[PDB]
Amino acid sequence: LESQYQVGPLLGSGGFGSVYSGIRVSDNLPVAIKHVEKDRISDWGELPNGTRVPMEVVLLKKVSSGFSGVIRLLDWFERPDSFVLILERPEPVQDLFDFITERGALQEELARSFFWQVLEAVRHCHNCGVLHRDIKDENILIDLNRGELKLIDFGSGALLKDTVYTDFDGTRVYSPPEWIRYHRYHGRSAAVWSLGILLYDMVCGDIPFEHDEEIIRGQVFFRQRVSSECQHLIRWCLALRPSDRPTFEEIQNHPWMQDVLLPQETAEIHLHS
Ligand SMILES: CN1CCN(Cc2nc3c(oc4ccc(Br)cc43)c(=O)[nH]2)CC1
Repeated sequence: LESQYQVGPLLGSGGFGSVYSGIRVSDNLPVAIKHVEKDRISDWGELPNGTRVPMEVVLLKKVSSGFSGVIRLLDWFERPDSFVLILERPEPVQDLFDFITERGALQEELARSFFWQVLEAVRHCHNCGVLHRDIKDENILIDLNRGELKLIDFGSGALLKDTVYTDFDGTRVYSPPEWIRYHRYHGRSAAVWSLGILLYDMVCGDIPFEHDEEIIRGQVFFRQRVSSECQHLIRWCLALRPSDRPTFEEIQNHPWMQDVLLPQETAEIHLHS
């Protein structure tokens, strides 16, 4: 039971449920305690043994490793109307949405470091057979001391497959035009569209499209000064036709992506950590 955890302040809540800061009583390890309401669970899965759990738990177990770029599931509990996930908690930490709110558009060197790290975290998820489906600033945490990003929140995710998805419940303004128009997308190229909306958001300080019509037209306007190489990569990730978008390898070989900072260097220069 959760006499093993001291519950601290609420960190956030939403369609999925609520999350609290917590501390594991035995060793004082910082954790986050996420309560997932059953009736809001968009997908269920089951365990190697074969217990009926949120898909989110299946996905988190598939990606669990010593790789710090994806959040680690430490433990979980079932309750009558909810599950309770116990997750790693970096400290001090700030999500990327709040970081951008506070700091505005990010210098390119900082955006390059963060974007590279996110691409390494997403490639790990895909190599583990997991499609995240809600990559966006609020689902990325920054371990401020170490300059390391972590992808969180597999609540909209699915097992990765090579055929079409026809369901989607992640964030609409990050979803690609083929979802908006046809309600169908493939995993990797929809991931890459969202990576293009994320990199825009980092270098311009806001997302590029609010309305369905803007998504489907796909015309990108730069509202801040951004280098032509960065603009070229963003407009490549946001190719209207799915098969026109780059693969991960093509993104990480892009001229804009070269000479990325190490995370510690990133913390020292940009995060004062
Ligand atoms: C769109 N998503 C829905 C869930 N929402 C809450 C959430 N927070 C955390 C989650 O993992 C964490 C690990 C450490 C810390 Br600190 C916070 C979290 C998570 O899965 N959801 C983030 C935004």
